[PDB]
Amino acid sequence: LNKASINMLRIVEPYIAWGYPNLKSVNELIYKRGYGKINKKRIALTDNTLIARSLGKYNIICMEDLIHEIYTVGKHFKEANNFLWPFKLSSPRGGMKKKTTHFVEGGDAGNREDQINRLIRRMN
Amino acid sequence: AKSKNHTTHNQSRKWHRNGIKKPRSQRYESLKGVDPKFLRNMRFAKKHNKKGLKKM
Amino acid sequence: TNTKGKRRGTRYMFSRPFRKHGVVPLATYMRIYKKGDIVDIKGMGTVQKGMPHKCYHGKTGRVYNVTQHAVGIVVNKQVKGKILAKRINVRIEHIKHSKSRDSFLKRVKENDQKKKEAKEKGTWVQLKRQPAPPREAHFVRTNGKEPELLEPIPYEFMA
Amino acid sequence: VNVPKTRRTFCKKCGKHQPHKVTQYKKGKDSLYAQGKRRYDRKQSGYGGQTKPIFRKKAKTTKKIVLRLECVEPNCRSKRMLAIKRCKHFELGGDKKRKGQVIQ
Amino acid sequence: GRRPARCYRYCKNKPYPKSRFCRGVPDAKIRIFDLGRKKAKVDEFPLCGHMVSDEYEQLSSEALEAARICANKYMVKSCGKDGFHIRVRLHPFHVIRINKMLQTGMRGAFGKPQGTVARVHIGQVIMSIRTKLQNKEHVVEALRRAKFKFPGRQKIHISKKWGFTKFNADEFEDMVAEKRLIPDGCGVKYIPNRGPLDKWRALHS
RNA sequence: GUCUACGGCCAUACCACCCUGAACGCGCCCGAUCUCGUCUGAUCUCGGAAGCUAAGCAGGGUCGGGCCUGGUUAGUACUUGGAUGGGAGACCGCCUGGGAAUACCGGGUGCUGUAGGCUU
RNA sequence: UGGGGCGGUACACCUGUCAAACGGUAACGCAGGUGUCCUAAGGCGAGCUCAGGGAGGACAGAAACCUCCCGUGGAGCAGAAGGGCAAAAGCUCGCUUGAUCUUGAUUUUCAGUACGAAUACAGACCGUGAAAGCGGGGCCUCACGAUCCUUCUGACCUUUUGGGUUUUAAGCAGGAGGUGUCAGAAAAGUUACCACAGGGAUAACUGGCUUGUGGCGGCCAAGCGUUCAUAGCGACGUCGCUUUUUGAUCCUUCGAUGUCGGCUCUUCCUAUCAUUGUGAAGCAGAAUUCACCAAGCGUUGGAUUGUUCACCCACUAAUAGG
RNA sequence: AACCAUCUAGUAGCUGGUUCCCUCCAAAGUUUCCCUCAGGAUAGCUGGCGCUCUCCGCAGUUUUAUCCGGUAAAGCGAAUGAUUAGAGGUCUUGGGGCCGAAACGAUCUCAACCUAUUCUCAAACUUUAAAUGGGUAAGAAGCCCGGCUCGCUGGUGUGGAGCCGGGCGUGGAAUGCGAGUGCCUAGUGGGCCACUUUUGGUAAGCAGAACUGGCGCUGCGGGAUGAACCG
Ligand SMILES: */N=C(\N)N(C)CC[C@H](N)CC(=O)N[C@H]1C=C[C@H](n2ccc(N)nc2=O)O[C@@H]1C(=O)O
Ligand SMILES: [Mg+2]
Ligand SMILES: [Mg+2]
Ligand SMILES: [Mg+2]
Ligand SMILES: [Mg+2]
Ligand SMILES: [Mg+2]
Ligand SMILES: [Mg+2]
Ligand SMILES: [Mg+2]
Ligand SMILES: [Mg+2]
Ligand SMILES: [Mg+2]
Ligand SMILES: [Mg+2]
Ligand SMILES: [Mg+2]
Ligand SMILES: [Mg+2]
Ligand SMILES: [Mg+2]
Ligand SMILES: [Mg+2]
Ligand SMILES: [Mg+2]
Ligand SMILES: [Mg+2]
Ligand SMILES: [Mg+2]
Ligand SMILES: [Mg+2]
Ligand SMILES: [Mg+2]
Ligand SMILES: [Mg+2]
Ligand SMILES: [Mg+2]
Ligand SMILES: [Mg+2]
Ligand SMILES: [Mg+2]
Ligand SMILES: [Mg+2]
Ligand SMILES: [Mg+2]
Ligand SMILES: [Mg+2]
Ligand SMILES: [Mg+2]
Ligand SMILES: [Mg+2]
Ligand SMILES: [Mg+2]
Ligand SMILES: [Mg+2]
Ligand SMILES: [Mg+2]
Ligand SMILES: [Mg+2]
Ligand SMILES: [Zn+2]
Repeated sequence: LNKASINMLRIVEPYIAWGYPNLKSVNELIYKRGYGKINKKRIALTDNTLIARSLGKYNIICMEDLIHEIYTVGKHFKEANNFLWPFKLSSPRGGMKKKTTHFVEGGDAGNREDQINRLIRRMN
Repeated sequence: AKSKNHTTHNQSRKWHRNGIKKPRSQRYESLKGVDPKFLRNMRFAKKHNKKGLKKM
Repeated sequence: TNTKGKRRGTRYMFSRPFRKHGVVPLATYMRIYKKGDIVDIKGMGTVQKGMPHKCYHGKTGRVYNVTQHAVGIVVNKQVKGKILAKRINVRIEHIKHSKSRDSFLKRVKENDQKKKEAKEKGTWVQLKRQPAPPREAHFVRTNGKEPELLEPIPYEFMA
Repeated sequence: VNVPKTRRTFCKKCGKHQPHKVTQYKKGKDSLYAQGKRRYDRKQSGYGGQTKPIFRKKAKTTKKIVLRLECVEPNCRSKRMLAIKRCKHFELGGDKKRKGQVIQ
Repeated sequence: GRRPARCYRYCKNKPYPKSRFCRGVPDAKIRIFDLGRKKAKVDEFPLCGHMVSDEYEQLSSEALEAARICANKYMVKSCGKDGFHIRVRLHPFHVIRINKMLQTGMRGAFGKPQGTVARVHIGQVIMSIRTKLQNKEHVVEALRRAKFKFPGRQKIHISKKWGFTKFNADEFEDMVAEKRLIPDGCGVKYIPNRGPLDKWRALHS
């Protein structure tokens, strides 16, 4: 986050749903559906070797260090995230209230700070 | 046979497919359209650098 | 169809402001323009000789040529999809030094200063600009009295 | 309009400004033994009728007047043409207009 | 003679007032815009009554005339020849055009002037009636009968202002006693402290 | 303190009216022989320095006008983007963001560059 | 080309608006202008400052001439309007003619090709002003034109054919004669005796959406009705419906939907002319008016006109409308 | 304006038709000129063939600085232009009277003018004046030193530009991504619909524009049904 990013998310408010995710949600997402961009190829994060080859220069040798940088938005975020392929999440179990409108007017779009976790648990 | 006269409807979309390219930027432009008196003099300078070469 | 006259739609653009008619202050003339200096354009009605065409109004460029009383100047005009760098002969009165570049040049000079110092010391000074961050945590001392309760006023029809 | 007969101007050969006697220009008599006239007359001769076009939509009224500028010094006597803007009325050296006068 | 009012109701076009360009206009109907006892001091008629529009529409000059007349008639019968001052507040400048069909057809169809009409925003006052507060309900009944000439919907609101002023009635008498405000016929002059002081001396002397 | 010559920004410096200005300057002031120009030595040009600050100029004054700057007006009017929101239509309300203008009430009235004076 | 024709020129040009705060944008949309004028109304320099108003002075007067004071431009600068200007771009004097010769570069329209128009420089000869400078036409934004042919000017210029001379012609460079349907054929009518390719990109009947016009119907109640607004009516205003009139539109069909009236024949709508039942009347009875339920059953014979429509005679319970 | 054959397969910017599979990519109805408006060229859109570099550059984006803008609104006690209402003035002048011959004596008046106020307006009026937007910059093509040349310009081994030679790397906002470039090239130039702004017209499934997206080229679920609606 920063002014530069948040103004773009304002400009597309109606199409997205964002918020502040919790630690468990970060674990579930990375561990279960982690796939790195290695040599332009979507390859599965199954061993640490696959990380050491690429990110050894930032002392990033494992899933855990990765987590640490993400939660503590450390120095090497750009590289840690650009390494990660966009997360292919499924359709939401249970359903959605109403795609079109904002949360405050009883919808799903826009900033719903914490309730994103509930939504992740319903989509994963 | 009356017919529509002018519009600009799908034009933007045509232009942006291949891109609104910037002009090819380049250091060292030509010196075309530069005050001849000045240009004469610069030409004579480049002509006579040879004479004061040894000191350098 | 409209006409393709040179001064079409310039009823207000060139008109001089309120109580600022008359003579042109002499700084305009007596100030100097080097090559490669970034210069922004502003038409002026008093001098009809050497007015730029209204399209180039507002546009800012760099000076490729100099004469007694004028400067040729490079600008990027957009036409139907391609841009064209093209050069215009403007008499000085319609011109200002754009001050955008000066702050950057101040920052380079500041970094070379800030690098010479804090070099022998070994402290690593942040050179880069860093975007506006999320404000940190803090304490709000409610020293004493309590918050004033605001109530929505009831409606009343003035009209 | 009205313009004066003497005019001081340039000469290419002399290189200076010198006086010139001014007088308006006229069309010459068309030559019968030019090339174009021989060609026309040979094509137009014999049967076939009118071969080349005749222009019939005379729209505009006025000419550009031309000046024959004779140099005055006896060595030169070189003339040259000088074009001017369209004018309906025209005259040479007629009463250079006065200022601050009465109307009758 | 003239057309119905469905045709010229909604605020469709830009305003096209009389000017240099549009000349050859026939004159408007409503010329006497206020009536009653206009020659009257501020203190004797405190109570004001407004008729407020509530739709962005165009009212004709002819309705203005009919409504003024009917209000006059009722107040004459009720409160006598010298107990009020009506003031219509809507001067009609917008000009309306008409496209006549006499075989040319529809080509080059730009209209001649038919007549005038006044544009109205929400919350703009149409009519105002000043008299005493005693004759409040009779004023009401006049304006309620006048609603039927105009279209749409309009509310009948009694004003807080003392007469035709921008000053509330409760603090008014104190202000006039201490000579801030000074009657000046139908209007009233607000004295500030900014002028030269010898004027204040002339006032108190 | 304050001034002159030449200035930059060009009303916080303008306009109107009243009061006070030590010293040198600035001014007004007396003349037409020559240079110069006039209907007219009034203006312009030239030669003087007895008298005077009356005026000009400067500074100060005015519950002054104006101009400049603040608050209030107003989170109103207006508006970018959204919705199977309302409403017979006109038009209106909400979310997300941007955000003004008079009246009214306060405050201000030239800054300054070079060279050279007076108070020796 | 809101069918074509008749009518306009929106067929090349320019100002303001329409334009939605860069620029660019359309309609036979609006308000308007152009095919010229200038020996100076162009060029330098100096010196003057305008419109309007006030108070005075023989003839003198609302208005003739002189004078003081105010005077941010309220006048004027050939022309259309818009922008611009005060010891000036205005007005008055003095001297002049850069409205000359000549390479290329650039801008405007734009295909970013031309013409035109203009802007910055440069080299010559000049003009003026004490001098710094200013000036290569009209204060700015419009006032104009290709190939081919002819014509004039220009060099001790080139060729004119096996060589040499001399006339003539052809060359070369720069202006002019003109194309306004204005990027430029040289051009009058008719066909109901007609012909061919095609067109629903395009009309004349029907069908569709709209309803100005026409037809019908409501609200308020100033007045008529003696009186009494509302038995019966209802002005100045205002809200609706219908598609049997008329117009506006062109989506469908031009490898063909048989285009006006009458005759004959069925059914259907109701906004009820009469009949049945009932309310109200300025309803005594009679006769006559207004309104509700209601369209099951009826609504004529003839003279004149191609007529639908119109007008008239005769009976009738009634001679209603679609 | 007869009949037969030949020139004759006579021309057509106009109708009509045009023979196997799969795979890959995929449009336009707009600019300017034309006796051009049922048609062409010309730019535009498209494909194919490749080529030079890659494992510093670019972007339909924001942020931070910095300029530009004259619509909505608002304003008329500020300019211009219309416009209603009463107050105070004296003559700056005048019409009807009435005691006055008349008379700026007076007399009732009512008139225009001047001063403070007050109701209402503007596509071709505006001092003010937004939101959305259009530009330029955000470093090696840069900074800093030492020194030569000049027929240009100049009181001045002055100014300016141009010439050589060294020295500085935390590469100097956020985010994303492989770029550049050259040939040849067919078809199209009859368009239309919806949210918003908007012009003529009483309006129209009418005529004419801007911005963006769709149909045409595209099937699917829903809206019973439907080219364009919602997903
Ligand atoms: N020679 C005579 N006498 N006549 C009447 C003309 C005969 C021509 N050839 C036939 C004809 O009928 N011409 C008409 C046809 C229609 C046309 N027209 C009709 C309707 C409308 N609205 N507009 C039209 O143009 O008019 C022609 C005409 O009368 O000249
Ligand atoms: Mg389930
Ligand atoms: Mg013959
Ligand atoms: Mg309209
Ligand atoms: Mg004297
Ligand atoms: Mg003095
Ligand atoms: Mg003040
Ligand atoms: Mg035609
Ligand atoms: Mg614009
Ligand atoms: Mg715009
Ligand atoms: Mg020269
Ligand atoms: Mg001029
Ligand atoms: Mg040719
Ligand atoms: Mg032609
Ligand atoms: Mg009707
Ligand atoms: Mg009555
Ligand atoms: Mg059709
Ligand atoms: Mg058929
Ligand atoms: Mg048939
Ligand atoms: Mg019925
Ligand atoms: Mg064949
Ligand atoms: Mg054949
Ligand atoms: Mg066919
Ligand atoms: Mg505008
Ligand atoms: Mg407005
Ligand atoms: Mg082709
Ligand atoms: Mg349409
Ligand atoms: Mg159509
Ligand atoms: Mg598509
Ligand atoms: Mg689709
Ligand atoms: Mg349905
Ligand atoms: Mg949708
Ligand atoms: Mg969708
Ligand atoms: Zn000579």
